[PDB]
Amino acid sequence: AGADRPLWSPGSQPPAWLDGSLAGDYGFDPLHLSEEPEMRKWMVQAELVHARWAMLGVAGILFTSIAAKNGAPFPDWYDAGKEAIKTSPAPLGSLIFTELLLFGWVETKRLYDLRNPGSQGDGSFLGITDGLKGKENGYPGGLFDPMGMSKNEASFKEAKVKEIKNGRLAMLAFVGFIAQHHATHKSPIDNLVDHVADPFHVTFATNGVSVPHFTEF
Amino acid sequence: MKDFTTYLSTAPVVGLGWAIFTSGLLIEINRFFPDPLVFSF
Amino acid sequence: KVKIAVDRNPVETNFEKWAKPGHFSRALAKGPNTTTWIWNLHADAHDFDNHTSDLEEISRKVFSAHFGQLGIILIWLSGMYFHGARFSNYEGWLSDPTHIKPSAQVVWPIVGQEILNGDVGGGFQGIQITSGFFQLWRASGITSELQLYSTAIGGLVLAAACFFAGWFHYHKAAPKLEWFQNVESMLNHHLAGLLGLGSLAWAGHQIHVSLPVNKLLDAGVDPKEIPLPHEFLLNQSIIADLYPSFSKGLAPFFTLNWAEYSDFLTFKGGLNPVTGGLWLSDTAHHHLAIAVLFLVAGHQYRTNWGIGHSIKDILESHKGPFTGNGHAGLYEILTTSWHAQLAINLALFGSLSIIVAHHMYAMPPYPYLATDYGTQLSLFTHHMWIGGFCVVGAGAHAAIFMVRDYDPTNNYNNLLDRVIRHRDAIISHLNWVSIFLGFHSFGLYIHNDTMSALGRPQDMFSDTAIQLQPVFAQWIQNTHFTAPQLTAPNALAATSLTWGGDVVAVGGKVAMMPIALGTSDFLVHHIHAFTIHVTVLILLKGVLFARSSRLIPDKANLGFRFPCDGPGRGGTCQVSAWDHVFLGLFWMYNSLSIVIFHFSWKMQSDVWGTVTDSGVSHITGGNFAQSANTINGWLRDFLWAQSSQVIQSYGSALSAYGLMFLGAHFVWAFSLMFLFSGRGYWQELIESIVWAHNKLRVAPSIQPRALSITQGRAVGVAHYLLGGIATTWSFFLARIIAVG
Amino acid sequence: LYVGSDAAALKYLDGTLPGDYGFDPLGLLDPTVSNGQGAGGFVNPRWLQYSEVIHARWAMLGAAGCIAPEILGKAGVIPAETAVDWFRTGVIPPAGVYKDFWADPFTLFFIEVVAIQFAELKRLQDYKNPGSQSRQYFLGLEGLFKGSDNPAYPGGPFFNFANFGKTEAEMKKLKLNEIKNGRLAMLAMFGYGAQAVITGDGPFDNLLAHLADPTGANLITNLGGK
Amino acid sequence: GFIGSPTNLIMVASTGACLFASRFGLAPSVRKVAQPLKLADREVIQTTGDPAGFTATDVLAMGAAGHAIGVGIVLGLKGIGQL
Ligand code: CLA
Ligand code: CLA
Ligand code: CLA
Ligand SMILES: CC1=C(/C=C/C(C)=C\C=C/C(C)=C/C=C/C=C(C)/C=C/C=C(C)/C=C/C2=C(C)CCCC2(C)C)C(C)(C)CCC1
Ligand SMILES: CC1=C(C/C=C(\C)CCC[C@H](C)CCC[C@H](C)CCCC(C)C)C(=O)c2ccccc2C1=O
Repeated sequence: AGADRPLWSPGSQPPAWLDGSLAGDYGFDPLHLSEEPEMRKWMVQAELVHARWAMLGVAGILFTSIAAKNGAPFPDWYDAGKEAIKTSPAPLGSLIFTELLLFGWVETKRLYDLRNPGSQGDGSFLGITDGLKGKENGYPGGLFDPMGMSKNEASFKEAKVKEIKNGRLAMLAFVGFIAQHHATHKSPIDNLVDHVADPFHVTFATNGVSVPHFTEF
Repeated sequence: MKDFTTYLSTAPVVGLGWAIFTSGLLIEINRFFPDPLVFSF
Repeated sequence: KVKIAVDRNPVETNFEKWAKPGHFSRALAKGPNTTTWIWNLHADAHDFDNHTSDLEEISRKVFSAHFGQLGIILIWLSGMYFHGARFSNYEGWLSDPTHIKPSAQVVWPIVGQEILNGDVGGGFQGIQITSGFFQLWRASGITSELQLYSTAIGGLVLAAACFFAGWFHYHKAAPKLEWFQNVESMLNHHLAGLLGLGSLAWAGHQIHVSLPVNKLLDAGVDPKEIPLPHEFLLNQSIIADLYPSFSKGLAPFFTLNWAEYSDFLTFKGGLNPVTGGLWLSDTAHHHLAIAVLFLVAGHQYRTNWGIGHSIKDILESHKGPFTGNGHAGLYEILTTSWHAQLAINLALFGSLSIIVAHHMYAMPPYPYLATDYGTQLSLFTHHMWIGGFCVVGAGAHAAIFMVRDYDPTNNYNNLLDRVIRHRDAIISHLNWVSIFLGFHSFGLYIHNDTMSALGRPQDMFSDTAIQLQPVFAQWIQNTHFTAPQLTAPNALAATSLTWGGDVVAVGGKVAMMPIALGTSDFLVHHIHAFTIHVTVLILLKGVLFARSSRLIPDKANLGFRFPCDGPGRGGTCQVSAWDHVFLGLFWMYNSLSIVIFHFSWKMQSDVWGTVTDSGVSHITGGNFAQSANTINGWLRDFLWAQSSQVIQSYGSALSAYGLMFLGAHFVWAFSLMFLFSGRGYWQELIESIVWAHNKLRVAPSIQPRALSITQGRAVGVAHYLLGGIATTWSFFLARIIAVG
Repeated sequence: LYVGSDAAALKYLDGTLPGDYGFDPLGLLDPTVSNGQGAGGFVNPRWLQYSEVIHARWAMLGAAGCIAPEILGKAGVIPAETAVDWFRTGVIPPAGVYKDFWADPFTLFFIEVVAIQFAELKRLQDYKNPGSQSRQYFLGLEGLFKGSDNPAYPGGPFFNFANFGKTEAEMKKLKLNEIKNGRLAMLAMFGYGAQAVITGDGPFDNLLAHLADPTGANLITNLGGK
Repeated sequence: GFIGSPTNLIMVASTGACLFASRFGLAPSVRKVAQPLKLADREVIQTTGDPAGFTATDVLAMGAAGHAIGVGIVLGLKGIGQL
């Protein structure tokens, strides 16, 4: 959990502020961010929420695309909003602002729990004292952890490491989704079947994008 | 970080930030409200 | 002896010194207490001679600053190429350069400024550019926007490389003082590699890429159907069809039969009738000969292999009987003083910029450049002003060297000591020459104006009454018109059309034609010589009297940049060399303004215009032979007859020129309050404002102070120069775009 | 023998380097050049020797890969369609691209750049920190990346699994022969590029042309001279 | 260029004359200094078997000078209609 740990590059000197206590701490920091403890806490919370939303979005995109390839009438992950509010009972404007109103409470409670740890769990929200208290910096627990397998410290550390690794993987998965949908204009599952159908030919070099073709010779 | 932040906390940098903020606000207001002259709600 | 001397990591890349603004000097290291500190922060930023007394650190800072300026220049060039790639009609301009105006700047429709996107032609809207970048890209063989995009990306990459190079060569691997002092190696590498190798590379590009593309463009074929430059590079059949000597395949070069290369390395001096520009084969042979000459010259100085010349030995050997120690201590001066080298570089760079402007209006070295009158006028004026600024900065930094880096121990009886020893005679003779020139030129103008207002046209110094014709200039023009006839028989025609010949026109507009010289031309040339003489007198008096004078014997101890020495001895205001440069800046501005006015009027009256079947109808009808002889003629037939386009530009795409004209008039007028007045008045006014803010308890912790007298003079001269420059820029561009 | 050893260059170099013929006219092995602490500049003797031996090995591999296809295709060892010139394989599509390949050339480029980026980045990290690649777990082959004091000669269970040169004399002879063959192949690849630009054919074709007609096919006749 | 051509003959003669001049006094070289006459200097570069002051930069400099003199003579004679 530190010192002689695997790093982003073997032989590179780890940063002083990256001692390895945080989950997924590979000492990766070319720009020397998160040097201050408050900046480190803000970056950890931002990485955790970006990770959770990225994993949720990538899982939803993969499920919808897999169902669409199986035969279910599901649209592509790109431009799904068009048919979505074409068929939604809730039109645009009302839906996004309703989402913002529903999200504002959770986001400001997260922000003021990050600024003041344990301040939310004081009975202010519907008389909840033991719950709504952040166990860690970016790891609230409580009612967000109904089943208690995070009670064990080693199990909690392993779960944190697994969560941050799958989160970074889902971040790169979403970036890949954007890139090869802009390149191929097809579903990610369609790209996967095209790659596993003719791996020797179908790749990132034969889409007509990414690598430019000028002389064609 | 904190040395770079104090460099960004210097007067020309925050003046530049105010300049871009005010200029962008006025430009977007003029773009989405094309050429107004009299306050008429 | 000559070797690389580099220290490893002398300065650590930390942001701890970015937080502290004043860190380079101990005076500003204590922190700010008044507002005059802040200006002192932005004034001594590049004064590296005052921050440290060590020459090695100063040289490292100079190297890093030069790398930064090259990075900035490459960023600007890459941005220019990117704007030509995307927001331009270069492809449309290539189809018909004589009907579509060059445009490369497009505005955003926000508050009605979209009217500035004029109808330049080719289905495009934008600002008519006068930089001549379109003609430069046509001379470089650039056809599609993809090549401009690639050039922009390469420029950005090289700018980042140079910026990292500056960071590396300052912070990581800083060269030592012995590395910078190898002037022989620097001169050899610059003559052979910086100038000669670049000349050979550009010559090879002109031979292998620019010449076939330009030949096919002059043939009239579609630019889209023009083969790519790599097709000319690899496959030899197209280059053999366009030039049979390429079928030999480097045989005449290595068999010394270079005459076989005469088809694509020509000597047809003059203008290309197809496009009104210089022949690209002539430019190719020119750059090849320049490269050969510079590679020859780059093996002159001895560095590490015994053979060569020693600069110190050459300087010490050239001593005459009338000069004492001839060029004795100059080698030690120029190897230790950065400011002497700065003065030399600025003087030669400015003079070469003036040469570039003159020889570029004379010979347009670009296809469809002379037809674009606005491009030629803007380029001439721009190079003129940059040359003037460089040659006045030469005097400024020479005075700085005189104050700071001059050592009397190394200068006992050398040439600098004798120049200081007869500086009073120099200044007196220059003053007499300047006064005589100003009399016999400006008094001649006043004489013409008076005898015109007195109804005596026969008493005037005009082309009809008193013929003071420029017989020397006319004789030189006649001799250079006969230069291909007898003295340079290998040239097909004259080296330029200014000496004489016929009229070359492109698209119905005259590209070049012979220029007649009369009494008005002699008058304005002598006026220019007078103004240059006065500016030289001012700057030389600043340089030579920078250390001491009869009025002030200890001016060297007061520094280069001090406001005054009090009102003593009658008053010593503006006695410093800095104030002398500040005074000479206005004279340089006046001189170059008169020069560009003469250029614009002369080329509008006797060069530019349209070509019909009856003849060449000029823009102003050739009034320069009858109106340029009086000040009222410049007032009416040049300033009032023109500038009507600027004031009537409202409601059109040229209205930004009128707005810029008004703003330039505003800045020029606003400069006068700093040029006049002083400091105590504004200091007491600031004291009253301090009382006002103290009543409301909003007095700042940093005490507001009036600008320094030197600072006030600098602000005044800067705003004055900016106002005048932008006034002439707006008037020239609007007049030459509307009627040109 | 010292092959053209410039004087006043032996003042800073003794015989420790494998070749070390004393040829340094401009002067780059001087310890006075780039003296100090930290990273410094690129002109230092350690990086100079490292880049020299790496250029030597790469040029030797390139010369082998330029000779072997043409030579084996002149005979029946390599079939004629795969016996293309070294610059017509696809390294320069203007020169020629072999379309009949198992993958697209850009796909092969991406696989190559990933593999060689892993290799050269591990090499660089071991150059900056000696023995560092043997500590962090890579695949279980960390003991194969032990390295040595000299970054140019890491050795170990994989790089030198024949453990040649048990004595110091055999090490010196092997290093000298390696640097000699590498310099020879550097000059070779120089000539190969020059002939490919001028003649537009394989180096063995140029060799056969010089063998058949010495004066009728040489450098003088290549550029049109007699 | 061509073997046996007059230009080849006189430029080979010029290069050989420059080399012979550098070998024995005459033309200034690495070991020859001073403006009016030629004086002995340091060996600077080891000659690698060549007697006296004749190093690699000497033959490079004087071969360049010989080629330059030869091409100048060739083009001057071609300009006047001679060989
Ligand atoms: C033939 C070799 C050569 C070349 C081409 C140059 C070129 C240059 N030198 Mg340099 N110089 C050389 C040898 C050379 N130098 C030697 C041997 C010394 C030591 C005696 C110096 C000492 C020296 C000083 C002290 C200064 C220069 C400066 C400059 C720049 C002048 C500005 C200009 O014209 O912009 C031309 C710009 C371009 C053509 C744009 C491209 C520039 C590229 C990136 C440069 C490539 C050439 C480079 C020298 C190759 C070696 C570097 C390599 C390790 C990457 C220019 C880039 C000035 C400077 O700092 O500028 C930054 C300066 O003040 N030179
Ligand atoms: C800097 C300027 C420049 C450049 C780049 C070129 C370049 C070229 N010209 Mg031009 N030329 C020039 C100036 C120039 N010339 C001048 C001043 C004249 C005088 C009038 C001419 C006259 C001329 C004629 C008349 C002809 C050319 C031709 C050529 C081509 C033949 C090249 C050749 O054989 O040269 C010698 C080149 C070499 C010996 C190659 C250099 C050595 C290589 C780079 C070594 C590479 C080794 C490397 C380590 C291995 C590869 C690495 C890889 C494995 C990664 C080439 C494209 C000919 C052409 O287009 O037909 C093809 C042609 O007909 N030119
Ligand atoms: C148009 C306005 C004007 C005029 C006439 C002058 C005149 C002069 N200035 Mg200048 N100067 C001016 C504006 C002007 N200045 C401005 C605005 C600045 C600020 C930047 C300066 C800055 C400046 C500096 C820094 C220097 C001068 C110098 C000079 C002298 C040069 C003498 C010469 O060549 O001409 C000769 C004079 C004339 C042609 C005057 C024209 C009037 C007529 C033609 C003369 C005869 C009039 C009449 C017939 C006689 C009447 C007799 C009786 C009824 C009174 C001269 C006294 C220099 C100097 O001291 O001498 C070299 C010098 O160093 N001035
Ligand atoms: C006796 C002897 C010998 C021999 C030797 C020899 C024979 C040598 C030679 C050598 C040589 C024979 C050399 C040469 C060189 C050359 C050069 C180096 C030249 C040139 C170069 C260049 C680069 C060029 C350029 C140019 C051009 C292109 C244009 C302009 C002009 C000129 C010309 C400048 C032996 C060893 C056997 C033995 C011992 C002794
Ligand atoms: C006016 C004047 C002053 C007073 C001028 C001062 C104190 C300088 C004032 C500079 C101001 C503060 C610059 C910034 C102006 C604006 C507040 C910034 C732009 C605001 C918009 C963006 C809104 C001198 O001190 C002086 C000294 C010597 C000779 C002549 C003069 C002189 O003429």
